[PDB]
Amino acid sequence: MIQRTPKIQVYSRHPAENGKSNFLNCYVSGFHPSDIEVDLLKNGERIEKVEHSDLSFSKDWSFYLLYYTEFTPTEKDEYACRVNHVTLSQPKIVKWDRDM
Amino acid sequence: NYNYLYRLF
Amino acid sequence: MRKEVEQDPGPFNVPEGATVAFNCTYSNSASQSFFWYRQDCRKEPKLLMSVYSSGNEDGRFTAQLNRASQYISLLIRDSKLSDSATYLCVVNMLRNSGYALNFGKGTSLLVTPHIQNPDPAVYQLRDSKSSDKSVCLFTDFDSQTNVSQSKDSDVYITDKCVLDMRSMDFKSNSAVAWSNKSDFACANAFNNSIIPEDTFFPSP
Amino acid sequence: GSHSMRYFSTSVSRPGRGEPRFIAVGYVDDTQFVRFDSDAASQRMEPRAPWIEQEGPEYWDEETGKVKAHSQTDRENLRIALRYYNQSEAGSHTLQMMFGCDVGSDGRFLRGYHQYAYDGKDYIALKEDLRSWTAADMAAQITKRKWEAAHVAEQQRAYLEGTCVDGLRRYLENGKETLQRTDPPKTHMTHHPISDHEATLRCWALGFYPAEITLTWQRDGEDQTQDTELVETRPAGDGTFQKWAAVVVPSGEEQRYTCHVQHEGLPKPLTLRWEP
Amino acid sequence: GSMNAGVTQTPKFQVLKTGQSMTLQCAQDMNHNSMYWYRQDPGMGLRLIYYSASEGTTDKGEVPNGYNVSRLNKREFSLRLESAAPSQTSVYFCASSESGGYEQYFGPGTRLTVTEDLKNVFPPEVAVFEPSEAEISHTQKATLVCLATGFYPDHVELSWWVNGKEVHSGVCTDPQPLKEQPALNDSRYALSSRLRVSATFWQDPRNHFRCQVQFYGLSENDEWTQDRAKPVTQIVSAEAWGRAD
Repeated sequence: MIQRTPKIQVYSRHPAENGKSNFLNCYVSGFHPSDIEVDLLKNGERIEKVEHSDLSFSKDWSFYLLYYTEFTPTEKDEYACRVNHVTLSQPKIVKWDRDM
Repeated sequence: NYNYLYRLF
Repeated sequence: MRKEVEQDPGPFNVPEGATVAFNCTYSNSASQSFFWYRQDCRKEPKLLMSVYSSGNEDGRFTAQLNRASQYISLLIRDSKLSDSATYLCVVNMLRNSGYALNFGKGTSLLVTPHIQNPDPAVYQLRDSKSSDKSVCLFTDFDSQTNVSQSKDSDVYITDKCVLDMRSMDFKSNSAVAWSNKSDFACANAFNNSIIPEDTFFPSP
Repeated sequence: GSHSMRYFSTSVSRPGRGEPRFIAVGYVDDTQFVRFDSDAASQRMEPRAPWIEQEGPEYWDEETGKVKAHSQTDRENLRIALRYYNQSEAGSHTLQMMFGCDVGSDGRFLRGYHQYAYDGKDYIALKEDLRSWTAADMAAQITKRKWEAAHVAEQQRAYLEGTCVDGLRRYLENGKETLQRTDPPKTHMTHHPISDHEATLRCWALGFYPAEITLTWQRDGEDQTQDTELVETRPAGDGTFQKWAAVVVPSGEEQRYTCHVQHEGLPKPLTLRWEP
Repeated sequence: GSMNAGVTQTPKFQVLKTGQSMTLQCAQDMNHNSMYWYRQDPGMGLRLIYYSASEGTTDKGEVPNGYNVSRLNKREFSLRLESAAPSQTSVYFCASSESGGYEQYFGPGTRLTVTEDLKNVFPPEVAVFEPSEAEISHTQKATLVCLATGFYPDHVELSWWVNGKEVHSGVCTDPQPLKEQPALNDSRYALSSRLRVSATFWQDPRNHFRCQVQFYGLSENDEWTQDRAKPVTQIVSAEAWGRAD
């Protein structure tokens, strides 16, 4: 077993408008092995019902996944996606920059 | 259509 | 009967040295592997050879698979009495969950030797001092001649049988008939089968 | 346009707490349609695209059968692997498998594939000609010689040039509405001023299918790669894709920059500028 | 060539009261994973009862009713009839293969017969019928005929012994026994064999001949209430010396 570190991108399904429904997306890629914990935080609080894609990989054999949840973004609210992996010394938290 | 895979290494 | 492997059965009498071709037709298109199996009467099936698309030669034996038309062929050159047996078409394919082997009812081959100097005769064998049976033997008859089961239940007639006196390199057909029933005589027995008009009928 | 079908298996040994976890998924091009999870409650091949539901019970039964059987086949290879590599039984290991076919615009068989990877490293693979194999190490050299003497290639060549293409074709037509469609990228561009005499011009490409897209950042009629920050294409989760490439730009030189977006769903390549 | 001794079944022959339970055994030394229990009935061919793809697991086949298996270990796979039935009278074959879908190697197979009552079992009567005078004079060759009859079940092997050694040259035994009453089930069977020899040889009174028939009947653990002698597994034979002109 030679391990690989996950890449993270947090974003929304559609460009965000405060009050308008949307979907919160965290996408981990180029990682190995398959085992990975991934949570969605509404200001440092784990979100109750979050679905995930089917475990699939690239020609690199590196795995990729999408975690997502129905939400309504607000001006104050700051969303993040917390990833834990074997390769990680402690969970890597990545906040949703709504311009990224 | 999935493959008819049954062979061993 | 519903069968994913179908094989024309029925004895296939063929002369020794003659070529025999056999065929088998499989339904399930998703068949993955193909095989021929030789099974001797009263015995177990033995893998004869696996059949591939690229073609499979093995001396006397030759076999092809036609995935397109979904049939396999086995062809035996210079057939020998030895390779008289039932040939089973076997194909694997996904039964439930797990790839599995389907067996044909099998086609049965009967290679027969040509009798150089036939001598059709029906002899009456000496009685076992303690058996009330007249016992009749029809031997040295042309391989073409074939014996037929008796009209009478009380008359027991055993089918043809090729024996090899390797010692003197001589082969002989033979079929045996026994009854204890009165009105049973050796000349009488086998009249239910079409025997050479030459057959020798002595009174020992 | 050439189309493709891929299935992707993933066996993971979890010693002393159950048979390995097996997760197989199928895609036509960049759209997935079926999946199977050795642990999910279905214990059946589940649909994922709207159009594959069209398939009758026979399809689902046979599909379920094939993949479950594959799950066993690899669960055992996971064991075989350990021996071949003199590894411990207490270690967790990964056997990913991939098979598929390509079809041309015509629908003709273009190319087939079949390859295994132990702990994320090429193990064995069927060559372009679907007649011989390419084994990674002395370990697979064993499995190679096994599979050579069994004519396994022939067996696979038959699937790839047959069932595989037949299905890819049926699917493209069954779900013609979805699969042959080419969602164009809804592209815009926003200003991100940074420090002094500097800003960020983020070239957006949103809700496009398929994921094959190329972004160019050209200033002054000249292509620029040094200040370009292009993230790997990402999914939208709705069955579309996304991508952005930003450039750090001096204050007032914003109107001198153009973005070039090429995609299958576009009549012609797009050109974008800072629109205040 | 290959003796395929990899797969071993036991017993080769069994007979049962319809009530009785019974277990066949199978073993493969070849280190295969998948073992199978088949059932060959005439005019239907091989039909699978149960199978075992791996060392741990088993699954039902085409006809698993009245039957149950247990793959006790990598090598052994047991078929068990909890309560026999005439219906279950067949030939049973067991077989193993590297894994599922791989060429199968088969055991010798086991011939099992179920009867409403063991009183229906009978060992063979073997009699030898000495060459025809007519034959020795016409053809300069003597055909001995041996008749094993009234045996049930059809579990018999028939050898020819010339001067204490078994012969094969000059022999031809019926491939299969005969139902004396083909109509009735539980019909006793009859076998017929023929040894042939040069008249000179047969006329020599030092030459001795025996028709030997092994029969597979009951075991002294079984129960016999019938006045007749208990029809246990045994070798019935008939004897004949040479006689000169």
